[PDB]
Amino acid sequence: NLNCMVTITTARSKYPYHFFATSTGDVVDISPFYNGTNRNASYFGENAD
Amino acid sequence: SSISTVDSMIALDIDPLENTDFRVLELYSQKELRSSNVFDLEEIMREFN
Ligand SMILES: *[C@@H]1O[C@H](CO)[C@@H](O[C@@H]2O[C@H](CO)[C@@H](O[C@@H]3O[C@H](CO)[C@@H](O)[C@H](O)[C@@H]3O)[C@H](O)[C@H]2NC(C)=O)[C@H](O)[C@H]1NC(C)=O
Ligand SMILES: *[C@@H]1O[C@H](CO)[C@@H](O[C@@H]2O[C@H](CO)[C@@H](O)[C@H](O)[C@H]2NC(C)=O)[C@H](O)[C@H]1NC(C)=O
Repeated sequence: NLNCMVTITTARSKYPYHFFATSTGDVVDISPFYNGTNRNASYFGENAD
Repeated sequence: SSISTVDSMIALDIDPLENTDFRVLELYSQKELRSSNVFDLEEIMREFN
């Protein structure tokens, strides 16, 4: 049985905003404000591919 | 002239209370307060992730 889902949760990040954390424990090492042209001023450490 | 003058001024010189700039004393820094716990929630959630 195959079921696809779309969960919409809330994630929180603290200053310096170098990682956020959804309510389900998805710790992501990406700055919530990294727009792809400001890597020098915002962290990004997850998989590049 | 050459005559002595009676010194009859009872001195009452009360030195004023000097100002004190109270420090904001810091006993345990934030690092120590975060390291005082055996179980760190962030590390546990990162391990689960
Ligand atoms: C991605 O986000 C970065 C910041 O993390 C953006 O860079 C910043 O973009 C703003 C908006 O254009 C720039 O402000 C502009 O500055 C000049 C004065 O120098 C003025 O002419 C404009 O009115 C405007 O306010 C800002 O300088 C720039 N850099 C920094 C370091 O904040 C970037 O634009 C974002 N990219 C995208 C594609 O959204
Ligand atoms: C990338 O960011 C770093 C710090 O996040 C910037 O380094 C600063 O550069 C300014 C201007 O040269 C210095 O006054 C600061 O002392 C530097 N800070 C640090 C922590 O090194 C760097 O300039 C940024 N690169 C850009 C915007 O191209």
